[PDB]
Amino acid sequence: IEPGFLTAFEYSEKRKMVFHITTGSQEFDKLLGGGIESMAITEAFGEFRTGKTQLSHTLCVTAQLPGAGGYPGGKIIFIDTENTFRPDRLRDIADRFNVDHDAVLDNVLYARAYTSEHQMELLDYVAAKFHEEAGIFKLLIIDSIMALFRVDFSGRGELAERQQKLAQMLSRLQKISEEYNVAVFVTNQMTPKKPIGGHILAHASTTRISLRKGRGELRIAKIYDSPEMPENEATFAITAGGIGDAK
Amino acid sequence: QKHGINVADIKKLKSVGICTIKGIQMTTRRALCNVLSEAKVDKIKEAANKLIEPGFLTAFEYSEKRKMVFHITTGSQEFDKLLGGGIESMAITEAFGEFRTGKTQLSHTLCVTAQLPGAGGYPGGKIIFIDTENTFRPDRLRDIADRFNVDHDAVLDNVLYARAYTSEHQMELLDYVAAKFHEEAGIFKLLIIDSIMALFRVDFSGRGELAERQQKLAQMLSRLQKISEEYNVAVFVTNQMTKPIGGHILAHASTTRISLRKGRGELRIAKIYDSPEMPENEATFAITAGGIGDAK
Amino acid sequence: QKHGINVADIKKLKSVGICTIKGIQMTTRRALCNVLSEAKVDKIKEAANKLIEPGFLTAFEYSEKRKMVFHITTGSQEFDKLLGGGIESMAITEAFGEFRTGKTQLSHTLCVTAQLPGAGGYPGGKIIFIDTENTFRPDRLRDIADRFNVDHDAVLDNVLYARAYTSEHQMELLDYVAAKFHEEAGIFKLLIIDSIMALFRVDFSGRGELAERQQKLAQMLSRLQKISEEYNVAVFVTNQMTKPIGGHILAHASTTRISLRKGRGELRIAKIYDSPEMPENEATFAITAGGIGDAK
Amino acid sequence: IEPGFLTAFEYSEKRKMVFHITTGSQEFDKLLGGGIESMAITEAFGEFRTGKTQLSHTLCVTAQLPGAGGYPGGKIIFIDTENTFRPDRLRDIADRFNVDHDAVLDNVLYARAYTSEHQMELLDYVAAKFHEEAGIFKLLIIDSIMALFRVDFSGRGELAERQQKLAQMLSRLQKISEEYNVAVFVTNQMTPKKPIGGHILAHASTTRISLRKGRGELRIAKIYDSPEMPENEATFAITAGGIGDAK
Amino acid sequence: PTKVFVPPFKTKS
Amino acid sequence: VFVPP
Ligand SMILES: [Cl-]
Ligand SMILES: [Cl-]
Ligand SMILES: [Cl-]
Ligand SMILES: [Cl-]
Ligand SMILES: [Mg+2]
Ligand SMILES: [Mg+2]
Repeated sequence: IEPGFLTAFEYSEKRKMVFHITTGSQEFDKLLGGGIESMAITEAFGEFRTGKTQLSHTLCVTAQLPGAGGYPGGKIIFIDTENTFRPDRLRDIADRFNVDHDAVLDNVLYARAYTSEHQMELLDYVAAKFHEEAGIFKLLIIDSIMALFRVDFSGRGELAERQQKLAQMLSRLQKISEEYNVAVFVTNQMTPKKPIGGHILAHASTTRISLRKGRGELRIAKIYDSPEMPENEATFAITAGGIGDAK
Repeated sequence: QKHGINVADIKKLKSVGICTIKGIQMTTRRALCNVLSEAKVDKIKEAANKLIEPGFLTAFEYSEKRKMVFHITTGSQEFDKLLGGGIESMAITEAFGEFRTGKTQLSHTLCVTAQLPGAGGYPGGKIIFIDTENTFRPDRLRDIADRFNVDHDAVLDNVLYARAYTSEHQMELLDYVAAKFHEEAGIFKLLIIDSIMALFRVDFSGRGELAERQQKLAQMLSRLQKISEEYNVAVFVTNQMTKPIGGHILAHASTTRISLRKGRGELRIAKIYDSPEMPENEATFAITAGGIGDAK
Repeated sequence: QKHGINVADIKKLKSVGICTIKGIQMTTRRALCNVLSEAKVDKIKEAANKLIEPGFLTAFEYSEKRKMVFHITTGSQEFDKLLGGGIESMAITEAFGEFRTGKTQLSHTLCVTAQLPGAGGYPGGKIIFIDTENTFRPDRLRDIADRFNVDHDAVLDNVLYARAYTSEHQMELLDYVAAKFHEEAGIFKLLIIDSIMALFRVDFSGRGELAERQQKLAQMLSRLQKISEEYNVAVFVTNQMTKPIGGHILAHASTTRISLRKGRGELRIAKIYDSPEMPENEATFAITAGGIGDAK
Repeated sequence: IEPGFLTAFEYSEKRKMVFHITTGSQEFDKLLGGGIESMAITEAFGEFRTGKTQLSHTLCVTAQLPGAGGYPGGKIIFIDTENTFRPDRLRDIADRFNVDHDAVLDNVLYARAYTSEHQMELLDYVAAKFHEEAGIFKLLIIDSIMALFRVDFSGRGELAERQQKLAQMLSRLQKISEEYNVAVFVTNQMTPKKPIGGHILAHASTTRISLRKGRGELRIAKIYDSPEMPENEATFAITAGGIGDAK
Repeated sequence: PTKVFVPPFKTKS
Repeated sequence: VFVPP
């Protein structure tokens, strides 16, 4: 065994393939440098009234559409721990993007995770599926990344094994995103109002987005832990057609 | 070999490296035809998926499963509006509050309304009632059956009942529930557990025994979600308060959580727990000898 | 016997008392010729020093080793003045601050400036970049190479890269780093670890696991110092804050610690950590598309 | 085995060989009773801005010079745990004492200690080197004595083994100083501003010196834990030529 | 040759 | 070998 090093030239060739998946909002995309980035984990957290589920469902459709920088579109894998995935929600978003309902639904693979162990086992099947249809899948959604870990390890003594299992899953997730060139989008809960997961989730995620309610029906996305400046914030809207721009 | 895979063909994969069941499904079709024909590869990949069950189905196939989702009326139109039709199938609905509130009235009303044909072509079905409180009273169902103009003996024959005395017994009962649902496929539509957690507080009443309590509670609730989704049944559970008990474990397992409280005089109020303080998240209902109904 | 010490002469020392390798080197020349000639004693004392390595060299020999010490320019003359020329070899330099500060800009700038011939006859050399944050961007080096008027592909070919996913993996990578430095002797001049400790906080996120975290962290840092001093390379590491993380372990290992903070508008300030509040311990620099530079 | 006793007459014959190594400052020497004493451990502590390193480097040169009471000069062993030893610093001090640079550098033996275990192993080689060139070496410098012990045992549970290993090294150090008639000079850190090491280091050291900044560029040396009186204090200066007297 | 993705513009069959 | 640019 020789895991070795690769030159920065070889790494640059790998990074030339990096793409962004539009969120459906131009302002939100500007904030992210094009959208949900591949070879990286993007985490979105906030209250339940905010658009974490709307962004998850919107990405199920926008990831199938050809986009900027020659992004050709691709299939999606959705891992659901909350029992919130609703295919009927994708039909309204597909109508907004003028794309067939059955075709959108056929390009999304779905799995319910009932335990943290099951969630980790699902990542073994995800890697194998990506390996089968090479370059076909472009997005892996995990909604939500950590709720099952809080559930399975609800004791103070069981926190050591919780942290170990959580770190093992997140390091595998980073490896999947980088080896298979896919964008990984995960949602998270909060507990001040701070996201759960501590340093483990903060480290694994390359981009962390805080979602909050704005004026009336508008929403605000901000890069977490970044300074209080306008360039680190973006305004977006939530409609029956998913994440979009303000009127 | 159980499916019909050849004895000489199973030993071919052992030479290249394949020695486990997980290595068969994870090996791609592009790499499996280098040991081989794609006619035999489709037989090895299909038999592996039967035993291993990766659980991957398209959103179209999931939509076909969700088209079967039904709602069981609570007996109150206002309460139903709040729930999007009533107690939803392929989901756990939890109702909590004080003892004086209508948790038991809603449990008993559902025993009758689940047998009645309803909206969206809901045909009615049998119920399984797991009682941990010794509160189930069949005589209470007769008054509710009178309100819906349905036979007493017929209502009572369509409800299966079991008393759970310990948390272990409560979990063992879920094994018999799954087997009963598997026997009369599509016959049962509702599983009631009144109450979901009282036995867990009883069996693990120490601070040191909280770790095993949480593990056993999470094991039961994840099984409960699987039963509701695999057999397309509505799961209705009642809970106590101290805020509802169960912490994040019960909050996660339940898809809909309803807080029940007393309103003006004999009226009651139902609200979606943890939701913002707005009128659309609340509903007014009444409790009568005929069960959960609407206000006068 | 590997060196060429006789079979009958090795058994002579076993009779008087010498049975261990430590007893050979500790036995003086005055007492070794009582078992013997000083021609054979100089052969037994030399071969023992090859295997045991006491590490004792005169200050003259150490001065000859220190004459090879170089500095790698940061890209800013003011920042270099503060560091005594730049990132020093045979030493660990640590830079910490907020995310908005130029820790990553300094890491990427050094990837290019370490390849350029500099002051004191510094010839330039290859770099090894260990990335724990997934922040290394070769496209960022192209803009910096444009500023220094150097070829993009040539800059990228002289930087070796590795992602570390765990603290164990980060430590295993240091074994390959030492072997690579040993292969192309005098070719590599800089080892960047961005960041030095994030994986240690991740792998040992419990209060009980802090003892093994400290042990593993100290083992890596002592190895890092040995690599920097044995192979004459500058080691540049980035760190997070909570005050910088790592306690006394990281403070001890680092020979130079730099605190980076935002200044007026787009300007930045670098200061030697824990040093008194005086102007000579501070420097102003700028961050541009071409990397770390001087203020307008 | 009979480790036995020796008469006070035999001990007096051993103590007649005790020497002092000048610090470079007459006032500092007066305070120490001649300078850094042999058959004893002298510890100097204070802030990093104070002259602990200047005193360490000055002694590297003054220990080679013939001094008071027929002190003939000798070789030095410098154990460095801080990566602070700079031979170039000794050249400026050698210029002040009008002595050859290469000759000064040839009479100083040097070793870097990377771990507490390595620091203790180095003391085995130090004893063997003293035993080889009998009466040749006169000073052992350890800069610093305890930083590696704080590093290797950074937990509250590992404090018991830290104290045991620290006491084992210090008792060996006292034995080396007394058996081989050498002055042992060690530097220490502080954490009120009190020196680290607790009773273990306080016991092992025969003389403890607190170094602090005085008026402008001047420095003050004081015997630690001694009463507040002028005879327990001395003023000295730090120049390119090392520790010296005030203008 | 290799299998390319076909966006969901056309109705499935 | 190192090719200085
Ligand atoms: Cl949400
Ligand atoms: Cl009631
Ligand atoms: Cl930066
Ligand atoms: Cl100092
Ligand atoms: Mg119970
Ligand atoms: Mg690290």
